[PDB]
Amino acid sequence: TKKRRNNGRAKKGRGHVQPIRCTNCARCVPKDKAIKKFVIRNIVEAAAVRDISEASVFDAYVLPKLYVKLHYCVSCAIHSKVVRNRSREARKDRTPPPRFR
Amino acid sequence: VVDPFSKKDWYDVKAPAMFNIRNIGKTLVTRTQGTKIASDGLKGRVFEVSLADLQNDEVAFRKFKLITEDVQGKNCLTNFHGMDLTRDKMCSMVKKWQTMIEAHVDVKTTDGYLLRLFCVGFTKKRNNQIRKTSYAQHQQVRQIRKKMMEIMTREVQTNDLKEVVNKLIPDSIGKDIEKACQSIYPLHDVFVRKVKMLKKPKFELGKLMELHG
Amino acid sequence: SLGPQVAEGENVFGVCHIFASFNDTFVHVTDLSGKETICRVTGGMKVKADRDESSPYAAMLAAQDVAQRCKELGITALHIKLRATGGNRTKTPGPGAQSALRALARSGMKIGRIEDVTPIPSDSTRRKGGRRGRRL
Amino acid sequence: GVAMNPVEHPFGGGNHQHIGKPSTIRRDAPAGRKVGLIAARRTGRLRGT
RNA sequence: UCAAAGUUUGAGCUC
RNA sequence: UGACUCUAGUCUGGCACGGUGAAGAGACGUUUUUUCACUGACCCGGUGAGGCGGGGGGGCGAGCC
RNA sequence: AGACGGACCAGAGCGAAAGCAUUUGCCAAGAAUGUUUUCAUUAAUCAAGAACGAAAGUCGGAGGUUCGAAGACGAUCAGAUACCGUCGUAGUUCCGACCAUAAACGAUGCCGACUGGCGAUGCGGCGGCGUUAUUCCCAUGACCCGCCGGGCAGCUUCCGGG
Ligand SMILES: [Mg+2]
Ligand SMILES: [Mg+2]
Ligand SMILES: [Mg+2]
Ligand SMILES: [Mg+2]
Ligand SMILES: [Mg+2]
Ligand SMILES: [Mg+2]
Ligand SMILES: [Mg+2]
Ligand SMILES: [Mg+2]
Ligand SMILES: [Mg+2]
Ligand SMILES: [Mg+2]
Ligand SMILES: [Mg+2]
Ligand SMILES: [Mg+2]
Ligand SMILES: [Mg+2]
Ligand SMILES: [Zn+2]
Repeated sequence: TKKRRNNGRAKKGRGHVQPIRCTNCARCVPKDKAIKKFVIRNIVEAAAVRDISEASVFDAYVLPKLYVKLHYCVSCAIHSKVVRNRSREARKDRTPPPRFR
Repeated sequence: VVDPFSKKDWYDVKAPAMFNIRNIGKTLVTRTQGTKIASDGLKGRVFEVSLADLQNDEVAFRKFKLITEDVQGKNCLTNFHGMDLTRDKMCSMVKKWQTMIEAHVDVKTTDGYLLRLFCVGFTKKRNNQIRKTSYAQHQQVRQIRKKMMEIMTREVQTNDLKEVVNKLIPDSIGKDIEKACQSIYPLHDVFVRKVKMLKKPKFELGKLMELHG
Repeated sequence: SLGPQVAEGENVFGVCHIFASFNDTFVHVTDLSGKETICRVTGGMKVKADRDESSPYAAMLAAQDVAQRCKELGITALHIKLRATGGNRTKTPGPGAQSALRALARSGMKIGRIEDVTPIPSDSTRRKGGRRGRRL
Repeated sequence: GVAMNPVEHPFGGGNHQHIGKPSTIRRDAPAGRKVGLIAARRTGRLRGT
C-alpha cells in the first residue's frame, strides 16, 4: 500500500537533487528530502548570558549571534527526538503549530 | 636563566590623519639582538580596527585591516588595506524571500593603489506587499550588476584614496546605488561588503609623512 | 606581562582564541596583532584522562584554570575569538564548549568586543565517512 | 649473468638455473661484486607509490 | 548525541 | 665457500701543508672548544681572458629648497 | 594544486530523458503568448531501422587535492576475516576511446472529447481608483484589484467508479 503521497520528499516537477552528508552521522540524504533547519542562536543563550552578563564590562552591550543552518538525517532526528510519530489521520495536517513554542 | 619577554620592545600604533584618533594601540617586538630589528619584526603586522574607534560612538561590524608598512619612531604607522563586513551582520541580513545581488570589480585609482571591490544588496519587501515572495527578475539582476560596476569604477577612478575611504566610511556608494536601483526594484540593506588593497606602488616616505604630518 | 596603561581609563587588550572542540580545548592569548603570543595553554596538560578532557566538566574546569592563569599574568582586557572545529566538518561546538563558556562567565576578565570566527566554506570537500554514513 | 658460467659472474653456474646467493649487496664492495640491486632500500611489488 | 539481548519434548493445539 | 693465512680497493679518526678576524662559556693574562664572518694558499667553470668596482657629470620619472 | 560554487534555493523553472546554479563574452534554438500573417489536409499512432542515455566497470594518455573498494594493523566481542580506528591501492578529476544497465517510480503508454467547486502560484497578454521612484509630467518600474490561455502543484464533496 501507498504509505505517503509525497514519498517523504518534494520531487514533483524536477527529478534529481544534490546529496548531503549528515552532521551526526554522514548519511547521504537528498537535500529535498533532507530536513533543513535555520537555527540562529546566541553564542550565549539565556542562563549563560545572565551569568556572562556579569562578566561583561559595559552595562548592556549587545552580543552578536551564531547564524547556523542545520540539516539532520532521519534516524538521528527521531533519536534526537525533534519529531514525533503521528496518526494516519493527523498525518495530513501539514500545518505547523503556532508560535507558542 | 632569564625571562624572555624582557627582550621585547614596545611601539605605539598610529592611524593616518584622515581619521580622528592616531594612537590605535601598542605592539611589541624583540629588541635588536643579532641581525633582526624590533622595527623589522613590527613591520609586517596587521591591525583589525573597529568602527567604534572610527565613528565616535557607533556599531562595531565594520572592520579595517591595517598593516604597519613602516615604523616611524616609538610608533607604528598603519596603512589602508581592506574594509570588511562581519559574518554575524551579513548572515543575519541574509534571509529567505529576497533576490540577493552581489558584484565584484577590480579597478585602480589615480594614485597608485589598486583595489578589488565587493558590493552587496537585497530586495525589499514592501509594506503593503501581500505576495510572500518579493523576488527579483533575472534581467533586473543583470541591470543591477552592471550599474554596480559602473558606479564603483566611476567613483573610485576619479578621486584619491583619501576620498575613497571617506566615502566608504558612510554608505555613500551603497546609498547612491539604492538611488540608482529604486526605480527598478526596491532593495534596502545596501553595503559594500568588502574592499581590498592589492598592489601598492613604490614607497615615497615624504608622501607617507605628509599623510602623517 | 605588564600593560603600562592606567587600569580603568582604557584597557591594554590581549585576545584569547578559545578553541572548543568535541575532544579538545585550546586557549591561546595574543596581542592585538595575533602574530605574537603571550600565553597559550590547553586542557590536555592540566587533566590526564582521555575520555573526559572534552567533557563539559573538564572543559569548564579547564577554562577556569586557564583564565585564572591569564588573569594571573595581569592582562585586564581581552578580545575574544571563540572558535570550533569548522570546515566541511561540524559547525556545532562540542560538549566542552559550553561548560568552558559558563566558566569564563564566572572567571572575571574584562571583555572587549566579541566576535565569532569559525571558517565556513562556500563549497566544500567531502566529509569523512562513507556514502552510507557513520552507521551504528 | 645467470646463464654464464661461474667465472664470468658471481650468480652463475649450477645445474639448475639459479642465483644461489642474496641479490641485495653492500656499496662498500669491490669492483666485480657490485652487482645486482645496489643499496636496495626495499625490493618488492611496489604497492601504492 | 546509540559496543550486546541466542535456543527451547518426538511423547498429541483445533470446529 | 662459514676452511686457514694474507692482499689492491673502499669507510672511519689523528698529525702536517693550513691562514686572518668575530662574539659566548669559562678553561686546566690563558684555553677546551660552539657558532659568525674575511681572503691571500688551495679548488672548480667560461672566454679569440672585450666594457669590473668606486667617484663626478648627463637624463627619464617620483618627493624637497 | 585540484575538487566544490554553500547560505540566497521554493511542495519554483527548463529539458526527449539522465539531469541542469561562481562572473563575462560568442554561437545558434525552443515550449508558451498576441496576431483579420502565408500554404490549404500537408495529420495521429508505429514491427524493421536509428540518435541520446546517472553511478560502477574497461582501454589509452593528462592530472593525481580529498575521500576511499581491495588490503594491513590497532580495539570490543564466545567468534567479526564487519559495524569503531590509523594508514592505504585501483577508482573518484580532464581529454580521447567502449558500454546501454537502476525501485530508469507517478511503479500510472500517446492523441482526442465531456462532466463540480475553491483559493494560492509561474509565464505572456488585457483592463482598472490610488500609493510609490524616474522627479518636473509622460511612459516605464515596485505595490494594488481583476479577466484570459496552458503550466507545476495543492485542497475539496454521496459526481460515479473501485
Ligand atoms: Mg666467482
Ligand atoms: Mg550487535
Ligand atoms: Mg525439544
Ligand atoms: Mg562557490
Ligand atoms: Mg536519476
Ligand atoms: Mg519493434
Ligand atoms: Mg558514467
Ligand atoms: Mg562512466
Ligand atoms: Mg583500459
Ligand atoms: Mg575512510
Ligand atoms: Mg584480525
Ligand atoms: Mg574503514
Ligand atoms: Mg531500470
Ligand atoms: Zn536520521
